[PDB]
Amino acid sequence: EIVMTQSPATLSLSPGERATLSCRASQSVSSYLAWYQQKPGQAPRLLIYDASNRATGIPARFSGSGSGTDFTLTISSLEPEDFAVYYCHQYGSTPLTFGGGTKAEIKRTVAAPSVFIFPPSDEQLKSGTASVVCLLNNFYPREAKVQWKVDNALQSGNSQESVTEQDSKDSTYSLSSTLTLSKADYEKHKVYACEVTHQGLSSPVTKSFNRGA
Amino acid sequence: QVQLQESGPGLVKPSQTLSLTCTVSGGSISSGDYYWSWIRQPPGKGLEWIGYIYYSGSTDYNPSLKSRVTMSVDTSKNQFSLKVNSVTAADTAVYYCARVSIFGVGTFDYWGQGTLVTVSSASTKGPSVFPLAPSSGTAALGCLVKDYFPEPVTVSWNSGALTSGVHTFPAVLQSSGLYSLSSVVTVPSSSLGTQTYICNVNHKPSNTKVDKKVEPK
Amino acid sequence: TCPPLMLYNPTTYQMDVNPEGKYSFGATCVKKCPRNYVVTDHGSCVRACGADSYEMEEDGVRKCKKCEGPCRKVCNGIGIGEFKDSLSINATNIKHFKNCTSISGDLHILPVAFRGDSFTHTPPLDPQELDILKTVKEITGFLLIQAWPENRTDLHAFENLEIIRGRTKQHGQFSLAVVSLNITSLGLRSLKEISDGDVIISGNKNLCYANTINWKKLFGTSGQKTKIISNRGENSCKATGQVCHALCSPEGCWGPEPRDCVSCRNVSRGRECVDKCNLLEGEPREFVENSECIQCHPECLPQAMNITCTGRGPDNCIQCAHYIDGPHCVKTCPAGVMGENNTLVWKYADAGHVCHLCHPNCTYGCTGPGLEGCP
Ligand SMILES: *[C@@H]1O[C@H](CO)[C@@H](O[C@@H]2O[C@H](CO)[C@@H](O[C@@H]3O[C@H](CO)[C@@H](O)[C@H](O)[C@@H]3O)[C@H](O)[C@H]2NC(C)=O)[C@H](O)[C@H]1NC(C)=O
Ligand SMILES: *C1O[C@H](CO)[C@@H](O[C@@H]2O[C@H](CO)[C@@H](O)[C@H](O)[C@H]2NC(C)=O)[C@H](O)[C@H]1NC(C)=O
Ligand SMILES: *[C@@H]1O[C@H](CO)[C@@H](O[C@@H]2O[C@H](CO)[C@@H](O)[C@H](O)[C@H]2NC(C)=O)[C@H](O)[C@H]1NC(C)=O
Ligand SMILES: *[C@@H]1O[C@H](CO)[C@@H](O)[C@H](O)[C@H]1NC(C)=O
Repeated sequence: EIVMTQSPATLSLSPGERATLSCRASQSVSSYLAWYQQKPGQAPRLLIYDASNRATGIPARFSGSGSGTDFTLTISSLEPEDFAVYYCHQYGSTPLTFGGGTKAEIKRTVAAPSVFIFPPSDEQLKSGTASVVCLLNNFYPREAKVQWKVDNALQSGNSQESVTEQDSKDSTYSLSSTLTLSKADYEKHKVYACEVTHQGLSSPVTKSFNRGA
Repeated sequence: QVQLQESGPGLVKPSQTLSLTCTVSGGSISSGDYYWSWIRQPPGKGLEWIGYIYYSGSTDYNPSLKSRVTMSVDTSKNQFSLKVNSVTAADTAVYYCARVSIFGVGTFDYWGQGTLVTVSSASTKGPSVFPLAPSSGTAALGCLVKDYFPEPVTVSWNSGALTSGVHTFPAVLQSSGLYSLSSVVTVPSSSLGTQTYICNVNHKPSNTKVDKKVEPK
Repeated sequence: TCPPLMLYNPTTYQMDVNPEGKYSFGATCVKKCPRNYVVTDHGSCVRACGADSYEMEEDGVRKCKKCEGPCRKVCNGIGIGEFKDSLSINATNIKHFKNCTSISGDLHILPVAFRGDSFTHTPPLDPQELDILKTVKEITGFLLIQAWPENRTDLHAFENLEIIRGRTKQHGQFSLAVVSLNITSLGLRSLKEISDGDVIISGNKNLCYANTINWKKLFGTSGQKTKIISNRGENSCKATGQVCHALCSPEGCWGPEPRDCVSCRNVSRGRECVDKCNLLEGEPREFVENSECIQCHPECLPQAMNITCTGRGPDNCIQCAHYIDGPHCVKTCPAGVMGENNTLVWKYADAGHVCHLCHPNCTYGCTGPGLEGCP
């Protein structure tokens, strides 16, 4: 093959500011090169082909640029709705190869972990187990460690959290953890408590309920 | 108008064989205006181009893929198709079928939806669609989809008309060698009563597709 | 017939060049096919130009020379002719070209082609009869090859096409196209002028060379896109060295057989690159000029010592496998050769040097300058 080496991996930038991206192709792809955009869940969207020209129509802000072995993606002034991984993609010489990526994340304000806590069920526990799930809309930024309180003390780890990607229309996140437990141990306690440790509060907020009630 | 739905097997057993089928909505596979192709993408990675096929023999496949693939083209059902044989631990990914334009852009321009396929030992699993009625000034109900394999599970609220303010968390590989994931939508606290929500859930490897109507707590 | 040109003059020594008796084919030694008529090559004076070969009017007189050769048949199609609406050529139908010089409008070897069509009563094309077809040297419209029989290795049948005129394109831009074939060198050794429209060499993939050409050099227009795409990567190509001939100029090649060169690293010989020339070592005779490598006159005598030709043309060269004659080394010394003031001279035959004149009439073979010649 004929290696595309996209750089630099990861790029957080913030609105209307210039984004600058690039493969160096291992041998000359003359101009035969196209840029792409994988937004989660979907995939790719060709954006520029040959250096150089924008398909029809990608947004004019999308720009590139380059011939020989070095080319450049220039997103001109970034939306939030520019949250994607972007891709090199040569067609000069089989085999066709793509680059590494660049994950492009957009920096927002800071938002507040608006927590919910929904208890297990009968349609859940009337089989054999059930699990109490605690939420976490619709905040910012990344790192943000949880806190769990089943009737009392500790902790730690056998109950699991799943984060979304940066939101497409405001670049918030969204997180969700799950105290799981057999229909005996989330039975043999009274009111389990949620607490989150959030920088956009003071103030590690405790929001919970008795089951139930 | 045109579009490339990827179709067929969710799971494949190792040393056995992947075959998938693409298809071809709004255009006649058989013309020299297009290479019809395949690229796959191991979950958490770059795209890898496989091979393609013109409307007369002429395939060209990726040396990388070590002679395992071949392509071909049933023109009846107006589609074309993969097989990778000898599928391994590392064959596991997402196969995109896609179209190239020669005379236009020389490049991929329409990809279909992309299909999953996990290569692996035993064995299929439909789940269970537990509802999440909430308990407390704008509310959040949900579903729990648990005991299922293979990932992809596809959830939805009120058949694609409760779109807004909905969050379907990523994959959860619970030790139960099974998979789960949590799915929620924030409504006005007011009037849980009125705009009600059955959550149109489905796991299409298994044949399950059930929508539990999240009744209030 | 009375005499064409002159008659053996003894200073030039080559039947030259004016006048004496006139010309005709009208069975009348006069001059010269007045207004009405043209004039045959063979010093006649006819009417309507000898089908093979063509008319022409140097100096306002309507001579009529040899076609060299193929003559020029312009053909048309596909759809319309001929021809008329019909996918590729097939298979039929290809027959309608035997002897096509050059063939107005486009041309498709598509693969609904050799496959055969039933739907329209049409046998697969025989790769053989695809050499119809080297008679072709020009294309008004465009080349479009999407089929091509894969135990071929170049666009051989297309080896004499010199030109892809504008003039129409596959899709509204694209004059030559070679989408995804099995071949390995384009094989377009005579095409050096694509008048207009675009080259796209998509997905060939055993396809070396064909990206050593400086394409712009063949392009007679403005924004001439040449899209060389998905092909055999040049290491793949360097690993065989489907490299251009060592013997080839920096300019390019289309196969590797030196004939496939663009212009030569050393000198050329009349269609194909060469090492160096033969001006010094016999074989066709040989002598250089403008870097082409022209042979000698048939009547020259070689040499370990000397070189054998000072240039082209009979006279000027080093020596003589049939006497000599002023400058002009003659193949066979004239004998009965008329006229000039009615004289059938009549010259021969002193050894070491040239031919000396005879004494009146002598159709008999007469020796010396003295007398004893004609009993
Ligand atoms: C192989 O070449 C033949 C010609 O060598 C093609 O067959 C032709 O098929 C055409 C379609 O344009 C026939 O046209 C038809 O004209 C008739 C009257 O002649 C009319 O009733 C219809 O409107 C129809 O369109 C045409 O007759 C026929 N040519 C002949 C005389 O053989 C054929 O397409 C070629 N096969 C391929 C696919 O290359
Ligand atoms: C194509 O050109 C050929 C020349 O190779 C023409 O064929 C004839 O030549 C042979 C002998 O050389 C004879 O059978 C004929 O007398 C020639 N025909 C002529 C000059 O009338 C041949 O006819 C041409 N083919 C087509 C399809 O016209
Ligand atoms: C299509 O072309 C490829 C290249 O010509 C053919 O594969 C080659 O055939 C030659 C014949 O002398 C072998 O010695 C080469 O080594 C082959 N290339 C390699 C390395 O695979 C193939 O024959 C063609 N298709 C057919 C059978 O017509
Ligand atoms: C090429 O294919 C055909 C077989 O029908 C024939 O022209 C020729 O003999 C073939 N063989 C080769 C590779 O020379």
